[PDB]
Amino acid sequence: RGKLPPGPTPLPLQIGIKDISKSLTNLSKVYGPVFTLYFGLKPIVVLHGYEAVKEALIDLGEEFSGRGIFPLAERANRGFGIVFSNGKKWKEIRRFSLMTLRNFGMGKRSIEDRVQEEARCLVEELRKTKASPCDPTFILGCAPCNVICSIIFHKRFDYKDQQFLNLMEKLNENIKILSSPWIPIIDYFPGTHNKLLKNVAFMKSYILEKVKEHQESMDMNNPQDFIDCFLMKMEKEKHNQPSEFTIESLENTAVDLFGAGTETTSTTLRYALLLLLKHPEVTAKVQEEIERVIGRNRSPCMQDRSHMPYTDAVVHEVQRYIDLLPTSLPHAVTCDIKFRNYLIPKGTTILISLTSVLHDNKEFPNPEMFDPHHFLDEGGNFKKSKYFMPFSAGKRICVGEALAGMELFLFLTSILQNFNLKSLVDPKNLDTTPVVNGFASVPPFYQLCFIPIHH
Ligand code: HEM
Ligand SMILES: C[C@H](C(=O)O)c1ccc(-c2ccccc2)c(F)c1
Repeated sequence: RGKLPPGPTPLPLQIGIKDISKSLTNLSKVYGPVFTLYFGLKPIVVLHGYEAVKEALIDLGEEFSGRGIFPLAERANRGFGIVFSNGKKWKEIRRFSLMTLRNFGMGKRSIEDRVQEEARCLVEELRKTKASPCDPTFILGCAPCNVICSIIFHKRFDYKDQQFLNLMEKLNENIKILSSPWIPIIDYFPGTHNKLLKNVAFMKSYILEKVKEHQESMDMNNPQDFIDCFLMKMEKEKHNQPSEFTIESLENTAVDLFGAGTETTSTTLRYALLLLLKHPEVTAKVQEEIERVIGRNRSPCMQDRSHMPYTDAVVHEVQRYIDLLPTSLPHAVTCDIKFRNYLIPKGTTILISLTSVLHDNKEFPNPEMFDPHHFLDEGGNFKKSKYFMPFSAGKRICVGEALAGMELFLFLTSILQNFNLKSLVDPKNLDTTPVVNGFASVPPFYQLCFIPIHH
């Protein structure tokens, strides 16, 4: 009936995602690019190497577009948003969300507009540290969060506003819980499964409040944010019950956007500054390029990227090098499907090795080294690659891809346009080793001084 790929016999201190990825790569050398692992009677089919990831996620896109159940089901019922939903519900909600994020049905103000404003605020906030040692963790967190608040409720907060601090506190808690290391089984239980449930309840409740206020002034000719756009969809979906668009669904999708769009961006920003401190020659050329293409008066805009190949290679290289989500989020096949000499049954969990693609040693010689030239051709031009999959690939590719690319490019250039980065430790001694984490490559702690730029 099914015939899964071969693998090690069943069941294969604190172990992180990077350790797991390393294990998966070692296993691919034994069993090949496609293999099965079992954790109990639970089989997980692993895809390793670009060719197998492409053939599955891209060439059989639909069949591999399902979401893998995960280490639990969340009776909070997370399955009504985008991240953990499946089927028809996922299909319509993901589509709606993609298009709204691409400026459709959200008013005339652009997404870039919002990101440029936050960029300006991020710079002002960084000026407030008065060039004294700073751990940028918090400030780099507020920026991405505020862009999602602006897109979802049409509101951005001061980084000192309690409401805003509360949302981030809850998000950080859930993220730290969901990404705890393993030791067989996850590692969290103490008093946690309930904090996850409660914090989510709190967040949904906070959003529902905003939803209630939007319903008061809802106007079919004036949506200006994600909530208006969603409420206008429900409107058009009435007389066609049961719709996938409901208040429960709007709040869960809103919660997904916050969770998926805050920490990933924030961690990549923090990792980028750390790689910039570590490689002062790279930073200097980014600053040179910023200086000659944009100058220091006007704010950076997305059109500048095509004229700044070194900086574009640097942003790509940060994402490629750090391998933020080594195994993406788990997938599942949507029906029984023949894949090479195998027969995978509907619902089988599929684990993708993004590390195996981002760190392919033939596409990116010396893949373990940080090097902007992994994205530069032999003439120094920007070189795009089919192996650049930090956002994954296929039908489940990060719905926030465009938004995240804008945040990384605009925030990084804004920061480098206004400040020189000064590391306390001598770069040569600066340790860039990732801290153990269950789902993500996270950078170690560091501080730096944001010194108003000078020459
Ligand atoms: C540097 C930043 C980011 C990176 C590297 C990143 C990466 C990813 C990856 C690897 C996935 C899993 C894809 C899969 O299942 O195969 C994903 C999912 C997703 N991301 Fe992002 N992401 C980032 C930021 C964003 C932003 C800014 C948003 C907000 C709009 C966002 C929203 C989501 C959502 C909602 C999902 C789930 C999509 C689905 O299941 O269909 N992400 N992201
Ligand atoms: C807050 C919410 C939750 O279910 O707890 C939630 C929402 C989205 C993410 C998420 C994180 C990184 C990539 C894709 C999704 C997440 F880790 C947590």
